[PDB]
Amino acid sequence: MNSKCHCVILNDGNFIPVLGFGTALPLECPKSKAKELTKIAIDAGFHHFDSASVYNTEDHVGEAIRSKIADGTVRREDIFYTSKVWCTSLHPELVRASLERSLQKLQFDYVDLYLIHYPMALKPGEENFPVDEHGKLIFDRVDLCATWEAMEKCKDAGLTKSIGVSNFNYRQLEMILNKPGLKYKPVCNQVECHPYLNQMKLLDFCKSKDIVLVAYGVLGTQRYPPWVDQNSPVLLDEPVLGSMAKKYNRTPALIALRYQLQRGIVVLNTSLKEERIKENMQVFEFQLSSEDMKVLDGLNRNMRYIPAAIFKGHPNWPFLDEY
Ligand SMILES: NC(=O)c1ccc[n+]([C@@H]2O[C@H](COP(=O)([O-])OP(=O)(O)OC[C@H]3O[C@@H](n4cnc5c(N)ncnc54)[C@H](OP(=O)(O)O)[C@@H]3O)[C@@H](O)[C@H]2O)c1
Ligand SMILES: CC[C@H](c1ccc(O)cc1)[C@@H](CC)c1ccc(O)cc1
Repeated sequence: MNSKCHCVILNDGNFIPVLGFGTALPLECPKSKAKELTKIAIDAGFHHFDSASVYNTEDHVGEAIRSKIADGTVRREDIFYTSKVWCTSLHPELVRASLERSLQKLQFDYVDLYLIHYPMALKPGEENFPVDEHGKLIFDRVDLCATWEAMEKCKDAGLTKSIGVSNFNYRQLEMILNKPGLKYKPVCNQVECHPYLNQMKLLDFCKSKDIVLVAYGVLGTQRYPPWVDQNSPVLLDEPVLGSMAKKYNRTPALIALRYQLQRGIVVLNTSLKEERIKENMQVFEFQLSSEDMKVLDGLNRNMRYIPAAIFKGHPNWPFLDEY
């Protein structure tokens, strides 16, 4: 990666881009819609792309990236691609198999970043959401420190450049950091973060340990009806964001994106609309003042759009602890 990019530096020396395009879809979409969106996102100037085994969009995004290489738009070296091991493959002996399957889907030699998607394990098998006859998920038990050693060996094997974690709390990060024989710290903790749920304490902690916070739900989430209470307020309808957008001559979404960049957060975003995808690149164009930043800090109301309620009975459920 060209050190010239709008990047930050991870604690293992590698460059990220601070703005990433997410490749989880709305549930009505054909997975193949990810190819079209990725090509557009490239053309608009995105070079960091967030995915997961579980989105089922990896083959499609990889194909988009390969055509943009074929036709001279990008090089592999200038793309930052993220995948995530899902809850069904957290067992140490299952982690590397899952990475190698993703690499086969993508026709890639390596991913740039590989995350534990949740600190919670589920029953192994091809089905991602194994449930019982009452419609409840079948939990499993894992040693997360041993999952982590397997993540480490994936990095030593050159299958991923970097490793870290997602949807971990303070205590779960601490478990990894204090682990005997620890070879590599996690480079990041990927978590939900916006105006409404600003993660100040989790963020402060991550920085003290050289861990980059990567934010999803930056624009209030895609509101996936399985996962998002449809009575939650719509973030972008917040009157404070509309009035600030008017002040800066920019949009509510652009205000929410910029707020996070100035806090040292790496931001993800998804849109289905080409014009919104170009619009979001305008985040590098303006500065929010120190006092407007404080005004946005004031929106914090502990509104969690994605509490992963179906996992609520799990011993390792991350969202009970204060942070
Ligand atoms: N690690 C995890 O657990 C996790 C969980 C959820 C998501 N993610 C990742 O985060 C990515 C982002 O997804 P998200 O669900 O969190 O959504 P988000 O980025 O908060 O986006 C929410 C909504 O913003 C709208 N939007 C985008 N640009 C806009 C603009 N300029 N003006 C007005 N509206 C705009 C989009 O609607 P339109 O399509 O109609 O424009 C979209 O539905 C995913 O693709 C995925 O990579 C990770
Ligand atoms: C992120 C979007 C996704 C999801 C992913 C991770 C989560 O912690 C919650 C929800 C939902 C459920 C799989 C989804 C839908 C379509 C898609 O292509 C990807 C993810």
